[PDB]
Amino acid sequence: LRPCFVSLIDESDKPILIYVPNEAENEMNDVLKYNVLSNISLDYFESALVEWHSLDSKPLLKSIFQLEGVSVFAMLIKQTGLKIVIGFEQKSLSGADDEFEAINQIFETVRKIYIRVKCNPLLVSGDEKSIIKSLERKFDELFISTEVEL
Amino acid sequence: PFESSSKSDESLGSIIIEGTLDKFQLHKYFFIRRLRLLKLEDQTLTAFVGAFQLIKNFIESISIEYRKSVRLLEFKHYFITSMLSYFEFENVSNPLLCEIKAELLMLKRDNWVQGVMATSGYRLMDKNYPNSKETFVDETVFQENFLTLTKEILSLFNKCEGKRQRIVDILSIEIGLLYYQGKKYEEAVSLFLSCYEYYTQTNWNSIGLKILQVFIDSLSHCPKGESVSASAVLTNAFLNILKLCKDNDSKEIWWKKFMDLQMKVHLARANVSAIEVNLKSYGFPEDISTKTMRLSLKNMGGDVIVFGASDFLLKKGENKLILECRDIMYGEFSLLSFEIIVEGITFVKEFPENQDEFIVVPEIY
Repeated sequence: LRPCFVSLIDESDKPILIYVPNEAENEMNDVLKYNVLSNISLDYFESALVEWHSLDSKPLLKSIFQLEGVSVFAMLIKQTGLKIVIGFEQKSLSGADDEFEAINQIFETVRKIYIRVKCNPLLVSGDEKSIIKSLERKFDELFISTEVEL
Repeated sequence: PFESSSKSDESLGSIIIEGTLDKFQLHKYFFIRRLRLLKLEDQTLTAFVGAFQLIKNFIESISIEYRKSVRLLEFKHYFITSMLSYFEFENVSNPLLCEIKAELLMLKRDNWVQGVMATSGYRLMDKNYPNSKETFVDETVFQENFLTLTKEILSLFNKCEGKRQRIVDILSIEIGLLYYQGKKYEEAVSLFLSCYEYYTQTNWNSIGLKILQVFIDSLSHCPKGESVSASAVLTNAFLNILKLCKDNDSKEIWWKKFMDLQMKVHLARANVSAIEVNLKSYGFPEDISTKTMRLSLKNMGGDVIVFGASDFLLKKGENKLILECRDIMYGEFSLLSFEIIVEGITFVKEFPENQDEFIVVPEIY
């Protein structure tokens, strides 16, 4: 219900943003664990004969992993070479299938948010700086800041 | 007379859908072990990943209530007896170190068991655990001894597979705590700390920004292509590119020249802080070529010694400069005082030869 990071990598194996929620206002330096978890999943693209992909129609939620306190996976659409991944904290984890398809559909919501901000020509040549802040500014309300809506 | 694996998966799903019992998933574990012994000599390992998912669901069944060694010790004990993934099939010329990956994940589970359950022996410098009895590590120095023996035997044994470059490109690049847990001068462990730290600089940053933070303490108070005096300056003075904060924490901006303040030999650099852009080159007084150059500024200090160059189609002309430019702001009018003209700018003089900028360590561009 809350991701522990958000990571974005394009097709050249360059990480676009390894975003971690709440690194200010709360605990630091586990971001140093978070990006190397992302790099473990980056060179753990396909290894030791474990295949995540068998359906080529829509890229669904692929194989779950669990490593040293988090629960990560991958969702390779194979469309424009986008390789985005999401982990979850294993502490608060219920392990159901509506949870599993729920994180599948919120993976498609963050896919929607990236493909919306990918083609916003209100500012042009937004490719290096404050595109990142803008997409972080669109990240940080879809999973949190629901506390005052009621 | 037989039925295929689809009936096995559907019978496993139907045995999962059968409910209301009060066992510790022994009805699932029976069919999981039967599918495991049906899934051994296939040379496939995908059903071994399904067995790993069965181990993950068993870990979630133990992790429904497991905390503070009241039942966290029970979950770690159930995983240590669930190390029969390592103790069922273990053979050479197998399907490429899937047992080594499973033993690496089980070693992470045992490190979490020893790293968890209160106690101490912080052999990870990250505290993976989070808020809330095999006895393998009976001392804190023995906790480092029994785990660095574990994390070096299981490091390159997973590299015996097809070439993944996955764990030992990162975890054997994570040998910072292998000797700099407390021992300062890591000259013995200098094979990956201050030798090939650029493999995350050439990759995405802020991983190497802490790897280089402990790749200077092997030379901050330690003496004596492993021969240098201050020639480890690409990690010391050219670490300002990954140092995003310079105006704050300028000890990454003081020690770039304070290492050279008692220097003495040259090297190369990218000049990726101060960019340089050309302009309209004009004419000047007698035998003065005098090109026009604009230079950016992101580094702090000044008083350079530099020249520009422009090769012709045969030989370099090296259209020089005043070499006292003292670059403080962006796009400033660099003088580029140039003599020894190669035939009056003969139009094959294409500006390909670089514009270096030396402050006893050269910066080609």
